[PDB]
Amino acid sequence: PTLSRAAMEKVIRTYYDGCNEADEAKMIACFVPEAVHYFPAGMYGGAFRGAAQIAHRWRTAVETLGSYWTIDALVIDAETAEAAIEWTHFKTNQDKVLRGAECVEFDRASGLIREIRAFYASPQAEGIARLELGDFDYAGRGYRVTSPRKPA
Amino acid sequence: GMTAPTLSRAAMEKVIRTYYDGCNEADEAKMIACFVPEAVHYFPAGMYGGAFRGAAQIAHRWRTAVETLGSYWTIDALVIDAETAEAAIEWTHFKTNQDKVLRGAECVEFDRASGLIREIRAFYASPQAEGIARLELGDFDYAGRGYRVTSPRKPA
Ligand SMILES: [Cl-]
Ligand SMILES: [Cl-]
Ligand SMILES: [Cl-]
Ligand SMILES: [Cl-]
Repeated sequence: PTLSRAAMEKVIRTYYDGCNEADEAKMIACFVPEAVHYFPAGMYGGAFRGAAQIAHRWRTAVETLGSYWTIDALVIDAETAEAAIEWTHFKTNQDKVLRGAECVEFDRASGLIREIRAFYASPQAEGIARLELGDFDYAGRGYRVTSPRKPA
Repeated sequence: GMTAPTLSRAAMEKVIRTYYDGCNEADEAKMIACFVPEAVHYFPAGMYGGAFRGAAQIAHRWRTAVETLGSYWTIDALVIDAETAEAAIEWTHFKTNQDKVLRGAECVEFDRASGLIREIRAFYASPQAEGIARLELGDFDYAGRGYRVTSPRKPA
């Protein structure tokens, strides 16, 4: 089914408002129940599995870190039911700032978020052979895992 | 007055794919043709000494990467927004000759007046660097571009 750019924008903005408000019910309503949030490998212990887990993690972040998130850019593709968000995570209580971007997939039937894959404005970690999302099934999802180029 | 051109989704996709082709082909001319001359590529602070200023510089530096690292890039997801004339790309940078893989995502802005890329802002699937107060893009004028600089929870 069709999902408009405006409908996706509304879900995304409601979600980030829910984050900033530490309002779990509000956040949960923006996702299909089994939604998964992925992050760079070596973060949060791995993926957040389920809308309730995602919401609890963000509530905890606000309470512990004083987290506040801004939507700095929002790219929405109504043809593919996907979006990308450039964001800032202000860890207020620590006087720290983390910026990044994330890809968002919607479930067309419900018009809700089914997956988020986040990336950071953080330099490549030294000595790590594979810098990719933690717990993400790259091979099963059809991503290349080995370079197409013949090694020198 | 003026009317901002609406670029088609196909047009934006064509430029992006030509760009990535040019990257893999180490073809500076092909890459340069995908950008306005003054285009800037941003990266996480600490990477590549800062931003790449100008199409010719982006092209030269990726040509160097192919030659020295065996770099090969793939487009893993492509999100195109004809309302804003912007795109986002989930990508993989295979540093072939080092047997290393770096994945990430980037925001791409188009110049509507030419149909070419004016800016790329790239982010990585790399963990947060320890003890760095601000993890943000190198050389990017957050303040001047209207981005928040300090937490909205702090009175302003
Ligand atoms: Cl493969
Ligand atoms: Cl179109
Ligand atoms: Cl500010
Ligand atoms: Cl701050």
